[PDB]
Amino acid sequence: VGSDPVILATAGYDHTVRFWQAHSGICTRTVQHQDSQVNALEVTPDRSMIAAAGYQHIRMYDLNSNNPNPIISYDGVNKNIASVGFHEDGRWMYTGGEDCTARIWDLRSRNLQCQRIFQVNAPINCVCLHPNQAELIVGDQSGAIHIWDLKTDHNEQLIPEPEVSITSAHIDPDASYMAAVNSTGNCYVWNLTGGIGDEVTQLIPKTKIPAHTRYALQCRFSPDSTLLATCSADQTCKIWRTSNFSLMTELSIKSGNPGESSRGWMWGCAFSGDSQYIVTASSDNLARLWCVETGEIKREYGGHQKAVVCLAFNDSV
Amino acid sequence: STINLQKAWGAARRVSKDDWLEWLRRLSLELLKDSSSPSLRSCWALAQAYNPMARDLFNAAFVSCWSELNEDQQDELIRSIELALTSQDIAEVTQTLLNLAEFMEHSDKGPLPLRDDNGIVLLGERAAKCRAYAKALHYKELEFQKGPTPAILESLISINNKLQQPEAAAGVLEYAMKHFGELEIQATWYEKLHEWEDALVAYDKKMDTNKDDPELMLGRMRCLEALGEWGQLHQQCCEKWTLVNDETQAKMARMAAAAAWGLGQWDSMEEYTCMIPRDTHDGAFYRAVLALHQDLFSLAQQCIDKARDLLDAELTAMAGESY
Amino acid sequence: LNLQGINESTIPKVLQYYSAATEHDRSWYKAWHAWAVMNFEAVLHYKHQNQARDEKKKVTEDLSKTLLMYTVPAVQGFFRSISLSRGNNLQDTLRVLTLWFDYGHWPDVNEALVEGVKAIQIDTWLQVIPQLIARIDTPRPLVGRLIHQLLTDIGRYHPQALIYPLTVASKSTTTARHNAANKILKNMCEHSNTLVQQAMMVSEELIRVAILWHEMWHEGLEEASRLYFGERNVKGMFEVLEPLHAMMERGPQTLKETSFNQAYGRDLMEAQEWCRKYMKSGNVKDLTQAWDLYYHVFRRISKQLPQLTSLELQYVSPKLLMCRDLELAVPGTYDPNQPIIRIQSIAPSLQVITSKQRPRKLTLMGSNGHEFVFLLKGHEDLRQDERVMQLFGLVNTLLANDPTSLRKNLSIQRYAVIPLSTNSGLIGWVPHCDTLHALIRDYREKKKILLNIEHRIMLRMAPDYDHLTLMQKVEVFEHAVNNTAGDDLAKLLWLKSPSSEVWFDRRTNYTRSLAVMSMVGYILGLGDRHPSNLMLDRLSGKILHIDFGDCFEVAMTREKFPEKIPFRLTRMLTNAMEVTGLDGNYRITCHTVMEVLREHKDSVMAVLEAFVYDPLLNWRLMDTNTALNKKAIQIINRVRDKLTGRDFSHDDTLDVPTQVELLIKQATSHENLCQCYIGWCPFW
Amino acid sequence: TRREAIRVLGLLGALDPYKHKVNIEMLVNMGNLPLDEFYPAVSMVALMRIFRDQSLSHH
Repeated sequence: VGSDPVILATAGYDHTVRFWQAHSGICTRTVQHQDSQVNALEVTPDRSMIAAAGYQHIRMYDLNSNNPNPIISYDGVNKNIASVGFHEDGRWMYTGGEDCTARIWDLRSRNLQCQRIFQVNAPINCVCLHPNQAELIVGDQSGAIHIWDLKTDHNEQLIPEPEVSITSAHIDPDASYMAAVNSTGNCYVWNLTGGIGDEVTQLIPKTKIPAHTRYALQCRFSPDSTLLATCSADQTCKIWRTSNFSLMTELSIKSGNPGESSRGWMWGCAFSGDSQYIVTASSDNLARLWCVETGEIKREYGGHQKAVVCLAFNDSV
Repeated sequence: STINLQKAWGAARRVSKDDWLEWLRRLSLELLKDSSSPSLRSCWALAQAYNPMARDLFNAAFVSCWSELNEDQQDELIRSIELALTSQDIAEVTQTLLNLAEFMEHSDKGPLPLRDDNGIVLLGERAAKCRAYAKALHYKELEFQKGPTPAILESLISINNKLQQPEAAAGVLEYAMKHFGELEIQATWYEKLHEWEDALVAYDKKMDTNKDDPELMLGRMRCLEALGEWGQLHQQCCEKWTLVNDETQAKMARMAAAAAWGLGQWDSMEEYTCMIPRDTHDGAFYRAVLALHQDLFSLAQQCIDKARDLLDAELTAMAGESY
Repeated sequence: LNLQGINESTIPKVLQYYSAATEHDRSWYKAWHAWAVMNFEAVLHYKHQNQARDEKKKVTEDLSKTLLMYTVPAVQGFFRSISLSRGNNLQDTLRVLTLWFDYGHWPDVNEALVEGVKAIQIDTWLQVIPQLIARIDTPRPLVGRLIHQLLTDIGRYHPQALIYPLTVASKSTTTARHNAANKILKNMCEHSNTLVQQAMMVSEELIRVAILWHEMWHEGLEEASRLYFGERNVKGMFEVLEPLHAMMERGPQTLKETSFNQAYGRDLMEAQEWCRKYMKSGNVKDLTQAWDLYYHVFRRISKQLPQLTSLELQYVSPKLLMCRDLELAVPGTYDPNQPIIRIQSIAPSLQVITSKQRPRKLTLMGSNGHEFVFLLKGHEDLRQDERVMQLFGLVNTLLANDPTSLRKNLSIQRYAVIPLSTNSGLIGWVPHCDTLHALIRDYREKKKILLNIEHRIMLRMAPDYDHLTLMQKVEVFEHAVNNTAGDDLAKLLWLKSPSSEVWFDRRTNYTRSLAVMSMVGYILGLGDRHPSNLMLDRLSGKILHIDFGDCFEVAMTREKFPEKIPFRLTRMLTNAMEVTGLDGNYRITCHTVMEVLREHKDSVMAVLEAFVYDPLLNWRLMDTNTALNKKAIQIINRVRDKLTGRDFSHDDTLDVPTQVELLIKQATSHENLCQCYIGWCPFW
Repeated sequence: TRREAIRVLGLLGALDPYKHKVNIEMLVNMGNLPLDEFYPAVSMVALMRIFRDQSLSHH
């Protein structure tokens, strides 16, 4: 798991976190996670320990040792935790939940209580860390995007569309374009002004892409920044070229038959180390490794009793 | 105990209402005699003398017999029922059979399987003909639940309008809009729903795209009359007369006369009214109106009397079912 | 008013226009009503302006003069409007009560009020009897004496319309309320004294039936155990326990009380003795002994409680069994026009319904020979239900007045409600009806379908559903709905209906009544519409709503399991309507009802404001909060925005069809539905 | 007389159907009871129906 350069952790409602192997696709080990499911998995940049976000507790499991107990279980939160960030330094951990209060935690510090709190109006559905390590993107059920500066605490509230729940938002590593997605299925993209010290971070709306008809769950830019994956409840993970915003590849898990209702949602997207492959989770209990250019299931991961709702992927050397 | 039953089933030699009624009486009496339940079997002698006794016990006797039959007499009886319903249909026998079918639907046994789909279509046609619009709506709704089609929607709208439910019919149109867009919606639906403005728009676009046709012309003209735009109606009438065949001319004359009367062009009004057939209530009414305009009071009174004589049938038929 | 709006310049011109209109037509009701409403609005506007400016000496006196100058015209116009209307004066009467209770302490306003009271007929005041009695103990003696005189007249003419609420007032904990009630009652006794005595004994015996001594001990011991083992509040423990011992001190009065004293009375007295020993000593060993006895009797009464299926009057209260041919009128039945239906006799047996509150099933016999069944509710306030029923009466009158609503036969099913105390009261029992939950359960049992199939499916997919996030919840809910056929209600309706014609009539009535109650409930801010809280009539098919415990967005405000659904619009009801869905009868009826209510926004606002500003009903708002005036103003503003159509967006006004569409989308939205408490049955 | 009836109907005016409105179990037995009990029930109902009135003088 930890020794292997590729880490792929998958979990859902079954109270277990399973670390698969990309080369083979065999469950190396499982970690128990009781009292709740997991809402989001994330590997620290240092790769020392993974983090699991569930309900009211933020657990962090070791990656190198096998079969450990939760090393850190940050309690003291209510109303679930939707997603978790991670500072590149590895000092600060960013989290957000439905209590409308994004929280900043110090891993090095012993203090159980968080360090900084950003309270908003609507429940927080996503949190994303800008690559510059100076601003935090916070979504909400009301659809108001907030850009929380980590140094001046000047939050700029922007609402792309009134009264629509924003579900996920991500920014490419180059900070060129930012994508946000809501329950309507639209994929809003904003150009980022080249400002670091001035903190202007002005968002210029570029295009409103009708990505999906039903609820859209998650989006993420590829490391090369030329690709943007977008999942939804339509059981189709759509892929758009950043230069043109056109559907180059459509990854669908549809049964190909009208006699099939509610096969399972798809809310997972993870580009490979060089963006050749893409890992996608699904509610069919089966994660799938797709080929970006061809759009075929190179390998399939199975063994989860209940629906798969999270994923992890990291090719750092 | 199925010989006289089979004879009653596969007889099919009735050419009169009394013959089919006698078949119904024989069927009811035989069902009472063959009924397994002694309580039902005891009323056969009374039902022979009194027909309402047989009619009231018809459903229970049929249930007992149908439960007894080992699916083969059931098949034969079902086929006989299909023959009776489809061929030589009669109002009383049809109503009795429809009540039987409703009773079976209510019972735990299940509906009688008639020509597949439990005879949803055939029962709907029969209920509509016998003016049991509630049953017709129920069967048509079941057909809709099995599958929605524009024909089913049209029949549903017609049944609802005949049932004095314009709100429900408008809901049907809304469903048609959301699911089938606009092409599948014929302007006749708006015309039935009295959404005359929407019907007028639909007729205008259909005329713009598809070449002018007598049916579209008549539909748009009807919408014009309903709105009251006599100027446009009369303009269309004057524009298209020699291009019109005689049947479409007879259909034209009524609306043309209405427009001419609205505008006060009495010469055109007389021209159109002469073309209206005499055997129509509207024709008699407009002839009387012209007689009043020309002060031909005696001929007006005679024509009004003829109009009432014609209205006898329509008024009686409509007053037969509710006010 | 529509164009310029409301401000300093508009009021004098509008007053001139309305005064000239009244001068040109004295007998016109609309002119006088509009003039009075305009003056009342001007009074409110000036009051709010002075509140916003001065609060945030001479200015106060200037406002006093200006408001007094604007008030008397309002009072006179309202009185003349009532006299002209003669039958549709509910709004005007409530406005009169508001002006009276607010500015009646001024001698000039009091003079206008007394003159208007003398001119007006007494029959009108029967409509606002609860509002009048809500302010029996108003601190202002000038207003109080006029209220007392008016109620004395109401006692003289139509005494039966006052005896029940007067009796309820007489037994109030606060001294002033019971003092005023007894002061009115002594004057009434010189008139009859017999309606008085009968009403008193009836109310006492009915309360005794509603709550039995062992039941009082059970609930008190439950609160006591929560106080001690949960909160360690020994002083509150003694405060809760002592009234029960004080009620023991009266001694047994009936066979049931004697038996309870024989069985438990000795143990309770012992426990009180040990409590007193603890009081003088403070010993855990002294208190634990009383605790052991309390838990012993608690277990005994807990075992005995299920066996109390039915209550016979000879044990519980032989006085009611004695009652025969009482002149006392049947509750909720007196009408100034119809003959008085006086009680003939009370049935000896009461069939207790096995519910959490254990409501009795009382049934009286009237002089006309027709049984009147009622439900005896204990430990629950019914004044809120009384005000809600008054509002429903107004809405029914408005719907009857409207031609389209009258054509469609739109109406709200209502039942007589008669409060008996702060805890207990009487509820009219509607016949030929059953809870939607009961119908669903019976049909599913008949069809061998698991009752909680949807919950079992969602739990199987995700055992952590309650702790799932929003998107996981909605996905789970969608899976459960898709993999379940939600036609149980429609199928059971069709099976229950005898013939297709009656079936169609029933379905039409069901859809229309459901739409009417949905719109009225949304305007009223009524929530917590779980299937047990609404009932379906098995003959007419009309929808009925009961248990208006939460109103004015209480479910939305409460932090635990908040409800985001304005009114219950679940998929099973949607299927129970026409096959097309909501786009037909439901939507059109909603359009008509919303149009009618928006038309009569002034009347609806008057009715709502009266019992929102009522002090006796402010405890609900205070409990919801976490002062009083800001909360009342806020909720009134919210409902005003609902009626105007600016609720969804303050800046943008919304028309009736668009607002109805948005309400339907909000009610049917899966994201909004999956937030609802599982017991509310969103999947159903 | 048909003409006169129609004429007087027209003279009195085409009344609004709502104005006219304001001017003015065996299947349930099957739904409640099982078949074995239902058969005597419907039998007895019909027999009582004959039993009342003067048709009894014949049957």
